[PDB]
Amino acid sequence: NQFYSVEVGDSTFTVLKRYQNLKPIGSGAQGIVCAAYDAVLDRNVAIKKLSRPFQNQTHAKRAYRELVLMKCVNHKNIISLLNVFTPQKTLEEFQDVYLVMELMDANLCQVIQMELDHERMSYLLYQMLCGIKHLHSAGIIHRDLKPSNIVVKSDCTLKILDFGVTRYYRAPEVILGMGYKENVDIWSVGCIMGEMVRHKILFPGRDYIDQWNKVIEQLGTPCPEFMKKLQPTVRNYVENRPKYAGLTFPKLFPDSLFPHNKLKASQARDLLSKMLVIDPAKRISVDDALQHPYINVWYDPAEVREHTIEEWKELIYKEVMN
Amino acid sequence: PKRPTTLNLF
Ligand SMILES: COC(=O)c1sccc1NC(=O)Cc1cccs1
Repeated sequence: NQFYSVEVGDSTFTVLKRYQNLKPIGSGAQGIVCAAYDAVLDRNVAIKKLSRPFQNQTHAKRAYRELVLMKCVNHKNIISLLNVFTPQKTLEEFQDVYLVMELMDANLCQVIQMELDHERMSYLLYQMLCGIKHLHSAGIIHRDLKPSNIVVKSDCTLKILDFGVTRYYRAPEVILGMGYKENVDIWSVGCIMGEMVRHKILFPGRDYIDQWNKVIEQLGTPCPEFMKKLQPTVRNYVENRPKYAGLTFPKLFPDSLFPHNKLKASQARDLLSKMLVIDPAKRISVDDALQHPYINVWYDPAEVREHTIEEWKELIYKEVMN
Repeated sequence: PKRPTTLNLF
């Protein structure tokens, strides 16, 4: 028997024996993630048991899709998949898929609250943008970047966890339900950078109504060319709000909050004013953000269908052995 | 340019 079972909450992880001392570090939709020691690599890893991958076609095609993308979108700033396996030894039996990934040291939640120099601030942002660029290259728009989704190591390396609650980092066009593009994820980057500087969630609130208010309170009402673009119902709420001018970037992010230092401060603020843009058509792109003076200092080119359940099991199993 | 190699997560 190559496998053993460990009970984790109301879940059992049946894992290869090389994975030892399993302990929970995550609990969220998709499910329990356990940290573990990998005896063969002499390294800590994270093990995720996919949730009910053969519950239905929808779950199956999404499992298969998750597998293929993790197996071939590799990059220094996306958490790498180290192994995948099943404890079941036939298709008849096949139920569970286990993903083994890199384990870093922490979330951004920690780091956001600590005060960081421009070097670290902007190097972290550079890595974020690079990881996001590779995702998009692979055709993956994240839509839910946030600090708990982004992980860091003690040598200032940064990776993005995966690809889709805290709704504070989600872009206005999601909030408003208007459809979205790649630079949906630039807003989130703006929110995380803003919070790194101010040390407080930029746009809190109970719900999306409260959310929007904080956005307009601080950034000002978007213009009519944004509103026209809204579905009529959402356009009628959004046009009845107070017509705020916005607090302006120098006052949302004064020199005071920062640690060249004045024209590193003002570069940071300029980058923030180009990401924290309500209108996606007027918001900076990943390529442009990477090209910004604040981030560009680190630039290194080297870094920048219908099937039955049975039929899906066949395809997924092929991927597990790969 | 020399990128940082430390981050005090501790
Ligand atoms: C819950 O799932 C995860 O947090 C995953 S999944 C692959 C890595 C990590 N976490 C890390 O690398 C570092 C950490 C973040 C939070 C605790 S430790």
